[PDB]
Amino acid sequence: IVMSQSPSSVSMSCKSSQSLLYSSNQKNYLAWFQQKPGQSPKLLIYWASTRESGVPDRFTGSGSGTDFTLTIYYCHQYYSYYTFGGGT
Amino acid sequence: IVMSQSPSSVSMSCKSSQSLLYSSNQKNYLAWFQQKPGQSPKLLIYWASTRESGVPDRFTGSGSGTDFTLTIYYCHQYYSYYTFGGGT
Amino acid sequence: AKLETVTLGNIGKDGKQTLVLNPRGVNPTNGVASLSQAGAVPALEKRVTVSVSQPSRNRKNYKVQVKIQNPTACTANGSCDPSVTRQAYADVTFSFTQYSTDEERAFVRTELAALLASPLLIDAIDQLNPAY
Amino acid sequence: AKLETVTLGNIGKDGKQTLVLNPRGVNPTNGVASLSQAGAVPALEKRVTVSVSQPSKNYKVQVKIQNPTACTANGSCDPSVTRQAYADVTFSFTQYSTDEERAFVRTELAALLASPLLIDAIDQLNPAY
Amino acid sequence: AKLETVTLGNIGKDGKQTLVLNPRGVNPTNGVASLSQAGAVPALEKRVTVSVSQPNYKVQVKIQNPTACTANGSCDPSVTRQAYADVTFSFTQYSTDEERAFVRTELAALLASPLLIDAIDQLNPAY
Amino acid sequence: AKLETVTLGNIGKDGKQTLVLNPRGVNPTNGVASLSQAGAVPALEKRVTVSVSQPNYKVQVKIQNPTACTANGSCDPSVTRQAYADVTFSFTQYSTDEERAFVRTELAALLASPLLIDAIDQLNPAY
Amino acid sequence: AKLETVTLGNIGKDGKQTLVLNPRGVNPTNGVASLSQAGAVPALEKRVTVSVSQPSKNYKVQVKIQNPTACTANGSCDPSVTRQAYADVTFSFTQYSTDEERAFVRTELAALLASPLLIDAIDQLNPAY
Amino acid sequence: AKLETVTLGNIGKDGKQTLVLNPRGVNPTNGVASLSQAGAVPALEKRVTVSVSQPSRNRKNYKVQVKIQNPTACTANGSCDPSVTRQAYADVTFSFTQYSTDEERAFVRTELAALLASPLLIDAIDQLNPAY
Amino acid sequence: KLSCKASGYTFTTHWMHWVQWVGRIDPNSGNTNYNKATLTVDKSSSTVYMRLVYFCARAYDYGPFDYWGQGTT
Amino acid sequence: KLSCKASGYTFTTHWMHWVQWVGRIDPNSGNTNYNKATLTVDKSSSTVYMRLVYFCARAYDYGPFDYWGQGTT
Repeated sequence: IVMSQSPSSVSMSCKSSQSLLYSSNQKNYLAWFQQKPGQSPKLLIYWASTRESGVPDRFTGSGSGTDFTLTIYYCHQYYSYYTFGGGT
Repeated sequence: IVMSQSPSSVSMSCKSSQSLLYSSNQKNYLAWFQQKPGQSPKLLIYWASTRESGVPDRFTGSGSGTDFTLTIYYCHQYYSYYTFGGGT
Repeated sequence: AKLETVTLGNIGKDGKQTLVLNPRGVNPTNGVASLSQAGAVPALEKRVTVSVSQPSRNRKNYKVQVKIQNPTACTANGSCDPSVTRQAYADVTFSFTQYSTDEERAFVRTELAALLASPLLIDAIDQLNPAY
Repeated sequence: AKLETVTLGNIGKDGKQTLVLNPRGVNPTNGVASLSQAGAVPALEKRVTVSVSQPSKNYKVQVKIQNPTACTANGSCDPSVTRQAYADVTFSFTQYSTDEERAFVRTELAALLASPLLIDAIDQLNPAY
Repeated sequence: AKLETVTLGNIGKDGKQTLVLNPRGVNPTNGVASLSQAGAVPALEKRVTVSVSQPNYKVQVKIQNPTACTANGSCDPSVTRQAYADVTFSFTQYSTDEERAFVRTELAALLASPLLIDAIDQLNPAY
Repeated sequence: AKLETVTLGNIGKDGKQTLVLNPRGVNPTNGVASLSQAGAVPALEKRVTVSVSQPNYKVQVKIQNPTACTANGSCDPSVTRQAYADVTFSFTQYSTDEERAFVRTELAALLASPLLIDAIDQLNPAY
Repeated sequence: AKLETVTLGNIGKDGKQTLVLNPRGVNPTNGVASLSQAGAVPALEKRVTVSVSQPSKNYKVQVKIQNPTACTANGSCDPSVTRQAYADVTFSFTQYSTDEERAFVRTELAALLASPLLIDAIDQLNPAY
Repeated sequence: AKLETVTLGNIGKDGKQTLVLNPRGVNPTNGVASLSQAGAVPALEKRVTVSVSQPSRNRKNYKVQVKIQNPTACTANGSCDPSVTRQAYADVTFSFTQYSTDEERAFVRTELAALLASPLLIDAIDQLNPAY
Repeated sequence: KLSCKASGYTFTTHWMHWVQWVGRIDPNSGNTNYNKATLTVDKSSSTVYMRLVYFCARAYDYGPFDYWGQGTT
Repeated sequence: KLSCKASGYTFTTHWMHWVQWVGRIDPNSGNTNYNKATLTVDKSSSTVYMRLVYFCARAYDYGPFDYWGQGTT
């Protein structure tokens, strides 16, 4: 499947092709990344809501299947295809 | 033993020297191969009838001992001598 | 409901883990639906079993039972195939009167599911420290 | 850890219910630590009990919860108890078990209690077919 | 077959309401499959049981619909009354499929005839 | 009501054949109304009996279809075997018309569902 | 897997015979799943039963088939049964067995049942000398 | 027939396998013909045994019995020669009345040989999932 | 021939991933999944080899990419 | 010195074959069958060495050649 998101121009939004709820629970399979242009990408949010420890509380992500957003940067699925999304 | 088949000129036919039924069942020991001139040979049919998974259904092979054919390419025995047969 | 593959996400100590359970059919002798993980060597498989018991002449009380079992494998010295060393069990039993509404049963289920994530339970199960 | 107030959130079928549990000490005869509802009469309260054991074979962890349904008494001023809703959990671990295995078992059970299979076989009592 | 959710439709006195049954497991002791509704309290709930026997072959179906009031004294609702139906077929070991299908389809057509909707609904004995 | 000729249609395994019943008088001793086919010898003939009781109210319906061979020795045909069905409803004296119509229409809809056409025709026990 | 219709092909000595088996449910007292002939009276039908077991030592798999010979009755209209032809298969595997070993055993048995030795010691009952 | 080497082709899970069985002679004490695979260490050999029993005064019924046994070897830790860890058995028993024709026996044999290849049996034997 | 050495956890778990997504391997049974470039594993040194900026990351079977290795250019 | 590395299955089975038929080896007991060119086996790396287009294939004792390796020229 293909993953698309908003252009380089706060609240970002990433949208996948088909649904992303693969679990019997209500858990999505999206991850958010950021990188300084001279460093490796850093995991920000996994399960689309968990806010991995070690990140400031300002990064709050939310969203159901096919409609995800990040409030105040790559969007990546990690279940089947492991494809990223080009964006600022 | 020696294995021969039809010239480079559909239904091909490969013929061995002696019989090829070596099993107590009614199973032959012939295999069919094909290769693109820049790739490794690919197994098409084994036991002369099984049509290995991953090949189109158009390749239907049949034949009893010493008389084998392939309908719409090397013929190879894989029991004792592992010798091939020159042909198109 | 119908037995289907059950995919559980956000599990494990760190919360970054998945467990896919494939159905194995309902046993007609005792009415126990079984779920198992996809593997060979049937002695090295995760197992989950759920069952519901109607009130008979002796019980007269609904009972829901859930059992999970996780074996661990270790290739011992001088041995070729892996064996089973330790077993980890967990047994859950619910009891509901015939006049129990849906709200009570849902409340009990969600209360248990939320208790199993409080710091008291994670400390008493992960580290085995008694509640003191 | 320590017996503090446990404020469970998002309880119930609708997903918006809270339960506040206060400590009630530890029984010195069997070591069971108790938790009870916040503002309920001691005869109409929701109870939770946990206790761990030690070998003398395997470590046994047991959690018991109990929920009575207090109907408003027709004549009397003291509402009685009509029904009880029980739920029991029993973990069992070998003395050589690591922390990851036990945490995996606990989180697996917590995730199972939210799958459609269990929410259908517990809320509506329909066995899996 | 295998127990699955069963959704009867068009049933009722007027033919509008529908009823959905949910399987509830075969009883191992006597092999009595069970089906029950989904909604109400487990003690106030319509249920259906079918049990094919083995040797003469016996097929027995039971249905009961309990109706509950709310007693003034108590908050809990109690079973005021319930209505039963007990259908039991009996076949010989030499009977064919066409003979057994005739009985079931004939019985299922009598219950939709004016003879039996005036002898069960209005309770008029046939004379 | 009053006994009249009853013409069930669409019955059968395939749903094409039809069956016509003819009234044969209420038995005075127990008030069991009777209906029977028209064609065959009186001893080789499908018959239906319905008897509404009075006090709990009981409605009981019986149907039997006898199948006959021609024995080699004799010219007369004998009853080789027959298949029975015994439907019995039971209602309370306080039951309304809408409760009794629900049971009859629910039972008449179970017999046309895959649960019971695979447990009577092919005799597969439900599990 | 699932109890569906099993259409066996190329049965018989001549190699051109078909048998169609319909499911007949699972016995809830011992878990044996049954299969029976398509259009046969329940007293003159070919039966097949399979069932697997679980340790409580080894996993036991058992397959039983049964074939009656229904002679046309001389006087009566109901053909009776004269003879029965039984065949029983019993697999036994350790709980540590892989899938390849069990598949190898099954395919080895299926290939043996077609060798000249067995087709001569089963069709004509000549012991191997 | 006569005991000869039996070569079985198209066996195994994938269908690409052969098994050559050499004769080992007929036991005169109980009339059991034995076939074995060519190897050393007689405890690590595949075995196949067939036997037919005539109707005696007690049985009065023909019986054909086929047994196959496959042991597996594993070189354990701190050991030099391989041992046997697991055993895999399969027991087949036929029963035929004295008046059973050839057609019935051939039908039974071929029916069993075709059942052992249906998806139901491959799922119930390879994966041990009960037929549900 | 690009190498990635993992230290700080048991190497047998945690499928190793490569991103410019390229591929993945499992240090148990050596299962591979590709998107010209092959991968091998070394048990003793706990190193992942990439035969031909390339990043090296590890994750569970269905989990997120936790830690990312540095590039090689 | 031509090498052939097998990955994706247990190396102990599956006699390894070489075709321009040339020869075969068994990764258990090192049995060889030749048609000037010798073969050796390496247990640790699961590699077959061919001492002197050459193809590398694997098959059972009496089965067909399933997978063919690439040539070396």
